[PDB]
Amino acid sequence: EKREHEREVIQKAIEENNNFIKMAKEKLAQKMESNKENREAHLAAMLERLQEKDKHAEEVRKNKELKE
Amino acid sequence: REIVHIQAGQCGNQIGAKFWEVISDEHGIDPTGSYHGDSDLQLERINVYYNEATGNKYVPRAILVDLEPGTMDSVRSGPFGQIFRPDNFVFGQSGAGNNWAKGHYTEGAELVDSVLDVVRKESESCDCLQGFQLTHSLGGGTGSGMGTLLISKIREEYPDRIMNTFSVMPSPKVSDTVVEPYNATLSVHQLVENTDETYCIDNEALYDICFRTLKLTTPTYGDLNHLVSATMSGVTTCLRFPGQLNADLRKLAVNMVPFPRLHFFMPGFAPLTSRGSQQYRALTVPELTQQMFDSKNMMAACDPRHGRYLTVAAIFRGRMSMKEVDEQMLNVQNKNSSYFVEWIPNNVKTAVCDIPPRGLKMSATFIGNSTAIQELFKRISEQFTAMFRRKAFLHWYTGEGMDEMEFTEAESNMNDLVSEYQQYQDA
Ligand SMILES: Nc1nc2c(ncn2[C@@H]2O[C@H](COP(=O)(O)OP(=O)(O)O)[C@@H](O)[C@H]2O)c(=O)[nH]1
Ligand SMILES: COc1ccc2c(c1)NC(=O)CN2c1nc(Cl)nc2ccc(F)cc12
Ligand SMILES: [Mg+2]
Repeated sequence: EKREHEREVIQKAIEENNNFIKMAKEKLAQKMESNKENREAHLAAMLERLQEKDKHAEEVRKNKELKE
Repeated sequence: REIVHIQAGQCGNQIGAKFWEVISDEHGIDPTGSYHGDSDLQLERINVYYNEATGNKYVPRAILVDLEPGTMDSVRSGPFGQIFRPDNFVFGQSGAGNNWAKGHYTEGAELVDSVLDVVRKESESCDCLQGFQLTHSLGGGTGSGMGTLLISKIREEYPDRIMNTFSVMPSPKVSDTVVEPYNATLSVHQLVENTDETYCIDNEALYDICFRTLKLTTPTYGDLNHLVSATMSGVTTCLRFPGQLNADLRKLAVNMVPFPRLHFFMPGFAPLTSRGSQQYRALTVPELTQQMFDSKNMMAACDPRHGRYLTVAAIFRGRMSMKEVDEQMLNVQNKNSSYFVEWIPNNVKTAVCDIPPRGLKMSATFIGNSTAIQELFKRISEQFTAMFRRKAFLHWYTGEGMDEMEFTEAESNMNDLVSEYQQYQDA
């Protein structure tokens, strides 16, 4: 019985050293992925409105051509 | 009847090494393994502790074990370091970091089989193997955690040989780290189950004896270990030398241990001496006898007047009258007969050996199975729960697999042990 216990304790220290490398590795990848989407989503929002600005400069120039 | 010696970790190897120096000098064996002595009394029982090598050299039957290469290299560099059979240096490299769990479950597990292999080679050489004696401390990690793991495994391979330890108790007065009470409670649980005989070498008592009685203002481990080698030579006298007794570990265990778990002995020594300085008046047999029973000479910080002596062995070394020994020993009993149990008749036994230890002309070594040793196990139980009630420092151990439960069991077994010693103090 005592040796059964002795190997269960070393199996736990391994189990937990491992679960800890695991959850770190995963916590990282989750963060790095949510960060690319967020930063991109933000850069996309900036462009979508910088370009909606270009569409309004078409509409404005096409109005002065409805002057002549 | 061969004995197999094992010393494990920082403390077990440092005192382990002094023991072999000390007794190598008493048996006239030198640092090369060559005998250069006067009396035949020195070689008649040399085989109990030494193996006889070709060229008629003597090699200690000693297995040296550490999770760290540090101390063990210092042994090999020490004065008698060359005497030790080099194959018997078994050691890892990671260390055990004063952590019982690393000694017992992770780091020690890796290394234990290689130790068990050198133990096996030595046992097989043996003609009639009495058993084993281990030197370790209970307060670090190697000697404490791995040490008891070895003791568990030896008892599985050799279930019917005697297991004897010299266990150094930790003390805030001489402490490396704050987890020593944790490490020692875990070990004491092991020791109650798996040894026949353990000598409780308290570092508290070694410290006070160094400070109060030897007047050493700032005692080193070398000062403590001088006391430890004196006691160790003492208690092993009647195993290494010829006398009327001619004892062995088993007879020792039969007569000293009335109840299997109460096998924790208080050693004591007289005269207390400090290294180097030799005083020149020999003692008188009455002096040895009063001093050796003196609490100031006990190597376990317990007051013998707070318990009862279950059994007692006393060993006298030097040229002296066995009449006066008989008389002086019969007199301390019948003067303080209250402190010996009535229900083990004639529980004090005495032996004499002609050869005194080096430096002294006459000496008395005391081995007491007193119920006052509970005071030691209470002291440590208090320091244990002082932290454990807040689960302090526990992570060092839960990190290596251990459960809180394992601590509750060890704590609980020790409080049981103290209750058991308390039962017989009233009987
Ligand atoms: N009497 C004595 N005690 C020691 C000595 N070395 C260490 N200790 C005690 O042992 C405890 C430390 O355990 P230690 O054996 O050094 O750790 P280990 O190397 O992992 O076994 C401390 O509480 C010290 O008081 C020594 O040389 N003499
Ligand atoms: C209390 O009753 C006994 C106590 C001890 C013993 C004993 C009976 N009888 C035995 O045969 C072994 N023996 C001893 N063993 C060892 Cl190793 N050292 C000793 C040193 C001094 C001494 F007085 C006895 C022993
Ligand atoms: Mg240390």
